[PDB]
Amino acid sequence: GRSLELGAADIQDLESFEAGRGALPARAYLQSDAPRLSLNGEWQFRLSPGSRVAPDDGWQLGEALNGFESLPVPSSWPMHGHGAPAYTNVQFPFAVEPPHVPEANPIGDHLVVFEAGPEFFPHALLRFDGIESAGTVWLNGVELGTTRGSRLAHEFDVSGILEQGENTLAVRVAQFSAASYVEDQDMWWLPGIFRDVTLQARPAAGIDDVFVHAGYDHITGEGILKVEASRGGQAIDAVVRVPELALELAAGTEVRVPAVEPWSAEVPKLYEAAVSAAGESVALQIGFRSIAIEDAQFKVNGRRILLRGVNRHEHHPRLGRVVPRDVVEAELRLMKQHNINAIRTSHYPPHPQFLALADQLGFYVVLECDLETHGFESAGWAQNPSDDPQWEDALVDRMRRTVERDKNHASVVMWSLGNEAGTGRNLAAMSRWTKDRDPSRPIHYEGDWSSEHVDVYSRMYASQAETALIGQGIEPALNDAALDARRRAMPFVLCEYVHAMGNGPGGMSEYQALFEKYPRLMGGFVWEWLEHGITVSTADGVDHYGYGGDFGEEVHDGNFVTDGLVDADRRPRPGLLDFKKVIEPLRIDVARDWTGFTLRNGQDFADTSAFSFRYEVEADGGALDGGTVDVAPVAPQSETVVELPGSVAALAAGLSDGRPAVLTVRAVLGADSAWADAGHEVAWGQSVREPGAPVPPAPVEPVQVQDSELTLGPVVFSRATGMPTSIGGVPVEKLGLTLWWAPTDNDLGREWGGADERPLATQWKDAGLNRLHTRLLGISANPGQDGGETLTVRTRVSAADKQYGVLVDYTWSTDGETVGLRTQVRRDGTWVNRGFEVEWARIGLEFVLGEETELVSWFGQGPHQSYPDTGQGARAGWFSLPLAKMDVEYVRPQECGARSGSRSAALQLGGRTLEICGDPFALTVRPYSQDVLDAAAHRPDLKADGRTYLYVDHALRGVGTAACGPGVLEQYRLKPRDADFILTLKVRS
Amino acid sequence: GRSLELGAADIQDLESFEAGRGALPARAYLQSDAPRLSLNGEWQFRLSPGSRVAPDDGWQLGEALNGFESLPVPSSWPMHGHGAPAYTNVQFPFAVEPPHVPEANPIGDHLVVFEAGPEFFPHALLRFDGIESAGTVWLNGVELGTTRGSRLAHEFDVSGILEQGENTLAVRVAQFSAASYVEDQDMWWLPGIFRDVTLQARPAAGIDDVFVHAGYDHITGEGILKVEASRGGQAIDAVVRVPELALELAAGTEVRVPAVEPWSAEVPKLYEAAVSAAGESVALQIGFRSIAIEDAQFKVNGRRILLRGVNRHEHHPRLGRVVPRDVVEAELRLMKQHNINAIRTSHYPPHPQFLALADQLGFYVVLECDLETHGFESAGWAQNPSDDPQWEDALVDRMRRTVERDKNHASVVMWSLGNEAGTGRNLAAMSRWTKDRDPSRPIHYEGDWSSEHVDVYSRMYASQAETALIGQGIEPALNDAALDARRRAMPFVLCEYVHAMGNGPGGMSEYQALFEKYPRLMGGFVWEWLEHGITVSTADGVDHYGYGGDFGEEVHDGNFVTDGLVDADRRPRPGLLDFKKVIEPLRIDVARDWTGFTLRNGQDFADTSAFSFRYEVEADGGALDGGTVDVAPVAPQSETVVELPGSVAALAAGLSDGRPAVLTVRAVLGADSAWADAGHEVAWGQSVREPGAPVPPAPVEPVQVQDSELTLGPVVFSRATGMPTSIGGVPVEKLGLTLWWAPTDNDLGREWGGADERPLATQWKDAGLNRLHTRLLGISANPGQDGGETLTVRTRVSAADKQYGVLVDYTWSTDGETVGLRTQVRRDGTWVNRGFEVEWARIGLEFVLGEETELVSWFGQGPHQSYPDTGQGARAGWFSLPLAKMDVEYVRPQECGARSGSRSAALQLGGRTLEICGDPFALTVRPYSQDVLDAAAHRPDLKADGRTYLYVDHALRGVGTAACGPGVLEQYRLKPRDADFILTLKVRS
Ligand code: NA
Ligand code: NA
Repeated sequence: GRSLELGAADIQDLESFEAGRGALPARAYLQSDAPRLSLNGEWQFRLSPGSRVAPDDGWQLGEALNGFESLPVPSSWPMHGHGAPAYTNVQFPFAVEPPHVPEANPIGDHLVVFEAGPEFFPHALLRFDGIESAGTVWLNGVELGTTRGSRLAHEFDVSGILEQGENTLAVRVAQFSAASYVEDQDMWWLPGIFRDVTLQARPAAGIDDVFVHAGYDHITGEGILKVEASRGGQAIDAVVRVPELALELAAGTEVRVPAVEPWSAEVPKLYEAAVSAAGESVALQIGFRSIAIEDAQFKVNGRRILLRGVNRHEHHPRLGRVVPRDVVEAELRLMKQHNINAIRTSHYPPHPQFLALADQLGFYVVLECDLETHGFESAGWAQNPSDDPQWEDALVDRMRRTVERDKNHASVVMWSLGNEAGTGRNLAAMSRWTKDRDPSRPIHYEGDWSSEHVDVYSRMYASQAETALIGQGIEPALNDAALDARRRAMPFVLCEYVHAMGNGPGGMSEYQALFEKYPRLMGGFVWEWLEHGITVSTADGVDHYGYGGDFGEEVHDGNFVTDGLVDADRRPRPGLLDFKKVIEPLRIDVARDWTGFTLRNGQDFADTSAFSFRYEVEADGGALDGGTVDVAPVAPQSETVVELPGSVAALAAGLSDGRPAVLTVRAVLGADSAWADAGHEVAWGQSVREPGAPVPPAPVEPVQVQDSELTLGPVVFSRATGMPTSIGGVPVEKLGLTLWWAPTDNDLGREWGGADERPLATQWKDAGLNRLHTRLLGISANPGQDGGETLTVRTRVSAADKQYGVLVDYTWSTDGETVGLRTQVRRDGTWVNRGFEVEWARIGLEFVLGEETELVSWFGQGPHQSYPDTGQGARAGWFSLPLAKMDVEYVRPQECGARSGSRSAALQLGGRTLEICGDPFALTVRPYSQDVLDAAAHRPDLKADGRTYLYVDHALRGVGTAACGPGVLEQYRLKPRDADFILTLKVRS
Repeated sequence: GRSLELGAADIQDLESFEAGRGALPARAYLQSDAPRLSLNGEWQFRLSPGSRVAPDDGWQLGEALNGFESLPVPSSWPMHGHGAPAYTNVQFPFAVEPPHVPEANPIGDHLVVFEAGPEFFPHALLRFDGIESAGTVWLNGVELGTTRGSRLAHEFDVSGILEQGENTLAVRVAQFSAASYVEDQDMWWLPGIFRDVTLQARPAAGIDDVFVHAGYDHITGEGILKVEASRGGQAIDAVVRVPELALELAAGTEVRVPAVEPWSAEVPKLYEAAVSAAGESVALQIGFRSIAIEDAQFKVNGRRILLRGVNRHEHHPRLGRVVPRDVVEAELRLMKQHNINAIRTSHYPPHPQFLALADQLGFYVVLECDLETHGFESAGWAQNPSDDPQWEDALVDRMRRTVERDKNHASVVMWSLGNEAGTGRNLAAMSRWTKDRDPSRPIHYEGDWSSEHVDVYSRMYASQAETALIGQGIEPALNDAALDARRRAMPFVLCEYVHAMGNGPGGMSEYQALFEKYPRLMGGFVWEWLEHGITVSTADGVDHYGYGGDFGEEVHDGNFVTDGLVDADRRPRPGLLDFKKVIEPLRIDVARDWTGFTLRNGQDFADTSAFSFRYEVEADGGALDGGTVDVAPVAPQSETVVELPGSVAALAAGLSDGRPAVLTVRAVLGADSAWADAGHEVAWGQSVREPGAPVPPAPVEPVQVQDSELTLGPVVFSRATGMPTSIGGVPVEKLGLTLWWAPTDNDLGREWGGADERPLATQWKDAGLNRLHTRLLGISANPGQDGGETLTVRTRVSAADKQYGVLVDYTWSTDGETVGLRTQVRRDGTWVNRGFEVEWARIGLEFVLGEETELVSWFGQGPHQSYPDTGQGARAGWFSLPLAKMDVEYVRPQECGARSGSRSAALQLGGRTLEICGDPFALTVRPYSQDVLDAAAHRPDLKADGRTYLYVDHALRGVGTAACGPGVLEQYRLKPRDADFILTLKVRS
């Protein structure tokens, strides 16, 4: 019979396995003197919900448009109220039946009218730098062709179609296409024409493509230069000029430059160059560097490098995949300001303007092809496009466009085939194509662990233990002896590690110590630089970030997209502050006697001449001595002992016992760089003279007994509970043991291995740790000193339905001024629940005070938070912050803000100050309870309740990285145990 | 030092392991002519949150009461706004550290002033029939003693304390005590004085206790009678008179009554009797019956009985544990009206007034002691009071009070030691005590499967398969050969089975067929008679039932307390309607040729003389023939073939082919009984002449094609989707395949055994079955007949992220009057998800119509819902219900309301009727979507949205009983498969 369905042709094109049609050959993105017109601006836009109903109403001509409205281009259209962003991690948001598309498939019709002056004749092209995911392009109603590879560029010849004067450009964009099955990156799905649209004249006798080859001979110091130039695919006559090197050579000929200063991320030397034909001139920045693998090490200019990396997606919280150039420049400077020297373009080529900035600012870049088929994994990889010969041409096209665009950039030191795309014949074909086209850059691909088609062995989230075995070259053999031998000779990179989601990441120091120890380890790229929060505004006026499921998604992955070192506005998370310190390129170990410091230069190429070395001694009152010490430049990978001025050690010699003082030595930029100002701190080291343990008060005040209350100096207790009700007039609503905290993103992750794979959060809920109850066993007053008394309150803490508990005894003493509180914790019964041992989050006290706190001051580590396996960036000192600044604005609220290693704290509660001292404790202060924090899914759910929740922890567990990869390392776990700890409390007006 | 804690003495008493102090010896509850004053009424009540702050302000004297307000007694105080009800199933709501109590422990001080006239002197007592959980009792300020065993009675001698005229009775009640650790029944925690408080005079020369022994010799027909009577524990001179039997005998002497009519649940013959001393007369109802175990069968009066049982808790949705007498009488009549002959008093003795009613109405009662320590099980039973010698006296006291109170009742045929209290020495001591005190009733206790200390082997929720092996006596041996031999010689009872929570229970017929087949099987007691809903009223005016967690509980078990055959107001759930039919005591199998019926009398004692046998033939128009047929009485366990009048078979002979007609034969009560009126239906059977398969319309209308719509007779289709948009003017908003339903309580239960223990609900969510998407493959018009056409719409249904799907083809045809719809379903790919095969809930269609439905009519099974493993009570006929009456008011909304076995349906949508016909289908109609139904936690969450959701299922899965015990039996499971089915649709005005 007769077919009656609508849209069949549009759908058949969307279901194509081929690369797009009609485009010019892939080439470099080049700075040319050829005339150009950017078509970016306000376009006209109409959205249809699917191909079947998308109108065929001749809209391409731009006459009498029915249902179009203004939209900026470039754009990701769901950022501008057209549908909604949708987030999945692995799962596809559509039925998995390639190459077919869902019926619900946003179709966005875009139209711009522009003027073409005489300079665009007779030859010109239209360039599109990215369209997600399938574009069909018409110019004055004439089909140019189609685009596939959402993050890749396409150019269309418009000679003889483009007209003098007015022209109408129309682009139909489908969100979903067969291409969406190979674009399954863990990020928002965001259709749109989201990168530049450019008219470019193509003058006769021009230059279409250029391939710079600029090697460095590290023995002789020569540059090895050849600049290819072609037109229409053929090598052409052109002149290359490099004025700084006193060179003029023909394009196409290799020459030896007697002396070049080589390019590295540390020293990003670039020589300005031009390659000219009669009709066109191309401007280039040439960095001379050669990359080799030698002795299972990845070497640049003859040296093994350490990659201090991050994975950079392109995201903006208001504009989606469109990242303004000011934001790109600012975030790169921010990375350099945090000691980052390497970037993986996870998992697609970046905006083409990225590459010049990386060459300039200095980063080793793993430039990754736009390919990911991760959602095929849950079906055993059945139908995976990576191994389906019908997709070979589409996947080789993606690799070809990736490589041709960026091949001239010194910053690019590896090509990556894609990410989490399984193994298969089309990956092998992409690698073959790349090795043949550009043998000058090693190939990377983590998805095939046998490493058959790559030149480095790459893994994601391998544990510190497996990374140590790999660094020693003693990881288990592959089955194939030939592949085993090849992989053993490769250097090893963590392309994603220390997942930075929420409170964390824990365990960074342990990987970094291995990276320093084993030359085969190249380093690692943190996952990930940024959180992909999307700003959501509420009717009152407050912004917060939204995450997966905040936009009506049927299927999504919640806050797994907010897993970065910075928020979407590039504000640092504590993890970035810690990472900067972990990867610092100099090591400064300050002598205990303050006579000097050991300085290790951990850079690969630069000496220490860029740095000014500063010292300062700080005490209670402020700075006591400081200055700058002159250091003869130290070679990369060498170290020296720098003497400090004698006045410094004399100051340390003369300090009274138990007066606290901190000597800090810092390496700062001696002069402005391209990425920071003079004075910018790169590295530091300290030596601390610790305050003496507080003297517990003499127990000279006796206990005053009333019918319902007991008084001991400035403490009033409920006689019914044994718990304080005020301390020097500050109301105490509650005091009790804590063992739990509001789970972090990591604690919500599965604990892989062994019989128990409940996330720690679930282990804790099952155990009742979040719902502890206290039974009073007794209250005794005992003899102290000179008629004074101590008061001991004996309690047992447990939870409904559990037989295990802890005995907690509080002993209060006071001389009328300060209050001594000794806490003793003893395990009672076996802490096992559901067949598994229970772990604690902490051993601590929670004081709920009945007044708000405005300010929190402390001597300890800071200014930012620190847990046992984090806080590397938190240094010793005296800190003071408004209460709200103690918090951490994670998108999903969770345990955060603890300051470990506190020696003393002071809370300002209006006119009164509550001072806490003792052996080291962790300090946290909040205006809402742990139950409020745990329940909150977004920051607007946190409401101050007029109280202060003060946490003083004798022990804390680490935070690890269990949301993705290793949980808390063995040394930072917290098994139930007996504990004893003393505090002093003093309320001052 | 000096102790300073408060409340230590009250707490030490609450933590006592002893039974209460000061009470008179346990005895029978007896109807005496001794004067009595009920103190029930408005008392004065003050609540303190714990012992430490409960005032010692001399309130016992009732003078100048500070902070008391009026409260009815008996009461469960949290039903009257004093704190809140709290529900846990197994878990204790307090830390498990017996005998200690939590600090938060509601203390309720109760006070009543009353007058004692001269008739209460010189001797009297105060009787308390239940206090939860610990009472301390003062009279005029003088301590009487304490109560333990919340559901047991205590009496205190008040001689010389009670005063002529005004007296003040004070009772301090603690919710929690050491006793709460042995009162862990799955029900609400509800402190209070929740049973009668009675002053009773004790005249000199009276009767304190009586023990009736009334056996029956089934061979001779003699009664064996001995009535013991004692005072102060000593046997006394008393006269027993039984006027109906022409007897006067001395108390204490056993006599042989030559002829007695024996008591059974079927024939509850009771002889009025009195036992008299000079000072007191006690009124008794004597049922003669003897109980024995013989040949591994439980026999009463020489016959094996079948128990058709339920577990009865005491609950009222507004008064808590106080069940008004009118409610008790009405619910027992309701049980008898549903063929129930047996009751287990789960898990404590009932109100003492229960027992006379069970004797009278006729039920075999398992009278269970107030003991349950289930929350010790999760710690391996460590510290279980059942095996701790410190608790022996408290537990033997509980068994002694249980047995002494009820020992005179013929209805009591087993004593049960308690429930889910593990194994141990104190259970053995309770059993020893009981066997010695009353060897006339077998002992029951399920918790020790070795059955060492009991006389019947009892299990809860054993599968139909294990029950079959037990019925054949071939279950696996115990390790001990001596215990094995004893247990093999016991008859077997399911003390809980076919858990009745939500939609269900499924699988009842299969247990009942075993009960009939194997004499060793005693029958079973459904869990449970009632839902324990608590009425919650909202500010507008609407009531709904609340469940666990609706009352602010920190820990609770949600809707596991709403798991009954009736709701808390005793309104039947569909499961009761089904159970009545499953346990019907007569079997009526109607001959296919309508000449007669086979009648089996499945009663144990009664013949069929109580019943009138009625027949009726019903067709389309109504009744065609009917009457009453005389049946000579059939003996218990015999059967006969009853001929129907010849006019009936002649009517069947003459019916036109495929005209539907139903012959129903019913056994109804011929006369009013104590529990129902004449005409009450006890049993039925049918024979159906099935309507002929509908003639599909001739496909004579062609397809009309427009740009955006196709028309085929009265059907309009979207041309873009292929789906109908109206049928004869009724708007169709949506039509598509269904495979899922909103999970029942059972589907939320774990699927025990094998590698997969996800509840089915979780299996379905994981599989994406609740979020199906449909892709259109094509639409063709094909040649029908005489220029008409059929329209085939080909689609594929699957879910985001899944590779499996089903191909669904719709073929529409019409002659302009009726519409033929053929649906073809074919599996595409392997339906496995997370390593396990996916199961479907159904194979069906959902029509979302854009108008409301007022009425639903059908020919099929009803009136109530039916699924493949339920609906036994739904008979063949013609039904018609207002839309809201199609629904089932489960407390947690869930899949329900499907009418399986429908042959035709008619929906009234204002002025139009939509008629559906075909091969048998299940029919459901709702005013809200499945997503709304699934999300709803309570009935007020269901909101009509102005649409009709119509479900027509070609297949359904069973509902089973997986919330507790067996899931869906193999024969009712639904594995993905190909299907084909035809419907006809007709819209009439
Ligand atoms: Na992520
Ligand atoms: Na229950």
